Amino acid sequence: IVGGYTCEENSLPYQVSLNSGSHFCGGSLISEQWVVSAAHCYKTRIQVRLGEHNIKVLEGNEQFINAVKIIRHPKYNRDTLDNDIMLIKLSSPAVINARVSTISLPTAPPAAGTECLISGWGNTLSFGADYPDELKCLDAPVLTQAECKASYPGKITNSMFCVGFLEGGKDSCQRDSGGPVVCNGQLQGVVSWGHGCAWKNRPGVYTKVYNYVDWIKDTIAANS
Ligand SMILES: [Ca+2]
Repeated sequence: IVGGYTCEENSLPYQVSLNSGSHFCGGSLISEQWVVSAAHCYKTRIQVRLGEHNIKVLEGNEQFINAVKIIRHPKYNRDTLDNDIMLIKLSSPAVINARVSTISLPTAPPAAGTECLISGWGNTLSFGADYPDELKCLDAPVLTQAECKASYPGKITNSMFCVGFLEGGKDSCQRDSGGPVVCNGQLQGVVSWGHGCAWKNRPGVYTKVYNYVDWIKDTIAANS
């Protein structure tokens, strides 16, 4: 997250860290045993870390659980990042408490102008790299599809939407990938991609979770 602020400890119970030796992507807990993330965050072996704030220090509220099954969307396109969404089943159900809980699925697509909360342990700089130990937060509005397409001519598909500021300065970034975009208490998006980070006229592009509600429900029911 570039230009954001440090979130209050455990204030985003649904935020998870995907770890493969080190943190590499974010995710969202939507059920005791299921996490939503980005398909480009796929890896053969993944440990899901819940209840985290400072990813380098043991705080006492963490829950480390290995993934038993990783399901990328059938139509995921590695080249265009179309349908960039993935489901992760935990080997065991997470213990739900005050610092670890789930986020709801959207009941309608994101509306332009809506303020959302994006979070992660991703890069905090537009140039160079500075990965934070503590979870970062950013409040940003959903942009119109018009503005989104204008920023990325011929690269925006039906599964994508933009959130951020055209003036730049505030945006998600590398390793925030797979993380949540929550608006009005619902998971509206998944951090997917963008050109640079917080650059002018290059807002973040996110996967529209609403388009996959049925797929998520069916896939989970068939693998639980
Ligand atoms: Ca920790």
